[PDB]
Amino acid sequence: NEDMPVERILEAELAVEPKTETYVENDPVTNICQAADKQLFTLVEWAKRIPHFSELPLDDQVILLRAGWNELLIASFSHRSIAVKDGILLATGLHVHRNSAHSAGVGAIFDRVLTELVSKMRDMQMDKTELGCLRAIVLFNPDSKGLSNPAEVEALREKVYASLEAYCKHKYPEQPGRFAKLLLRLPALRFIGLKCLEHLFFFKLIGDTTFLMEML
Amino acid sequence: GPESADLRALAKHLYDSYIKSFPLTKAKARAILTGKTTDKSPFVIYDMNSLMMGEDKIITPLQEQSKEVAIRIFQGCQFRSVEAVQEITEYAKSIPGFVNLDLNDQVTLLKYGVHEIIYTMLASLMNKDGVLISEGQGFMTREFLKSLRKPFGDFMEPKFEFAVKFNALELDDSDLAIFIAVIILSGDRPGLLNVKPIEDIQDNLLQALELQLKLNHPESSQLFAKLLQKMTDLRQIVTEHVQLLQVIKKTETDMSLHPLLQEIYKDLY
Amino acid sequence: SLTERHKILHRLLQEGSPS
Amino acid sequence: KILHRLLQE
Ligand SMILES: CN(CCOc1ccc(C[C@@H]2SC(=O)NC2=O)cc1)c1ccccn1
Ligand SMILES: CC1=C(/C=C/C(C)=C\C=C\C(C)=C\C(=O)O)C(C)(C)CCC1
Repeated sequence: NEDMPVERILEAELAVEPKTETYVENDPVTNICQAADKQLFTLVEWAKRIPHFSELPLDDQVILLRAGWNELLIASFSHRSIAVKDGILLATGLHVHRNSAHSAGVGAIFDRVLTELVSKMRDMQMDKTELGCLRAIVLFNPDSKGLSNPAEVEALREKVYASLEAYCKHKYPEQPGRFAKLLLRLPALRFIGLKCLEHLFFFKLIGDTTFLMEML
Repeated sequence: GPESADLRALAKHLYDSYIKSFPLTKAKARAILTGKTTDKSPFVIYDMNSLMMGEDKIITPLQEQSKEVAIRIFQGCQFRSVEAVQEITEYAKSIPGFVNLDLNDQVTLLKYGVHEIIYTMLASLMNKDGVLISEGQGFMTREFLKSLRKPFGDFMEPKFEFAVKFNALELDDSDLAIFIAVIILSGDRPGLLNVKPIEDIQDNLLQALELQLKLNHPESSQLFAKLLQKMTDLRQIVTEHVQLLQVIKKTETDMSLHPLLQEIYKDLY
Repeated sequence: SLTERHKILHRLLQEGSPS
Repeated sequence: KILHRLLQE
């Protein structure tokens, strides 16, 4: 019961990515990495606008974003790519098609993004409010090491659960399984997130690459 | 609603089939772990000396000799898994709709589901000090497991850490029965051919689980969501274990995997 | 194919566990 | 580093 309003979360989401990125008339990894760095800056902006995030100890705010940026960004670009054919759409306006993802040695994880995230979000018509709540759930992860008050982070996570649940009930009353189907997108996001972090550890390691560097 | 009585009948069917397939329930394990039973025999293994005293007290029984301790233990866990896969297969086949799925899809669901279920049920057998083994006939300490030589001394630690947090949900066997069914009917497994009938079955199970939790844990708020969030941790436990195995195979002489596990793990993540 | 790469699971699923 | 600064702003 909206100690965590879904209207605000939707606001925080709508605060990124406009029409002007038509285009500006390949190396997918550098393109993806460049989109990542860009979106890392807007991620702090997103987080500030998620209810009660700012009200948390600052060091905590730092670790939550340190722990979840990875999944938080993958969640966003995946949902943005719902209408695209065999690819993703970056926040810089570029497409990455799968063949260049294979060409760059990252085909396997890339195809997982397409099947376990994008295609699933498309088939259920996940909405932006839903996407924002899931990201907030990923944000408020109380097992992250270094947290001063994990039970406060757990409390916030649980408020997203109740509020997202209420939202799905009101908006989609003919789909009583909707709230569970949303939460069940998270295991694939975690797996993908982990594999992606290893690939970046690798690209950092060989010098294939600023805010992003800090995050790694 | 009028869906409620069939959702309770489904819960009950699953519980009954759980009791049929899994010899050591959580209810029985807790009685043992807290000392309640009277047929309370567990041989405790906490060092090399007690391991020697208790090893023969611990299924498919023979003696392939000369392996070091860490390897015999790591491999005992493997043979327990072999048994678990068989119990879980039986249980899966009792879930209404499962045996009517394409047989390729049945394979895929088991392939990607068994370890998540194994680690779930392993929690039922754990407390913060150790784990029950050989159906309650022994108990092996967490410190003992952690004392094994690299890389075998850390393979259990993520499983104890999961169990500590999982067990705080205080689920019972009736709850677990439905949750396990939910994990098997996962429509996100790679290579599924027919996703829709799987997700339809899973939706019904998920409705059954929510109702179970609401009735059985009426004071535990958002229990359903917190449980479903554990599927994310379970997925990570499994993918991290797979990776550890990949090191091990590239660096440990020739521990061979049991053929059932060879088939499960081949092309898994 | 898949079931061919999973002979044992395939048998368990269709026939059950032998004694 | 950046993250810290960006938060306090
Ligand atoms: C510590 N215990 C209890 C069981 O503990 C287990 C831990 C891990 C697994 C998963 C196995 S191990 C592997 O690599 N693959 C697998 O499927 C399964 C069981 C035992 C049990 C028997 C002998 C020695 N100790
Ligand atoms: C694509 C892709 C990957 C992406 C990694 C990460 C960490 C972030 C992407 C953020 C975007 C794409 C933001 C946006 O578009 O707004 C990795 C390197 C794992 C492997 C190659 C495929």
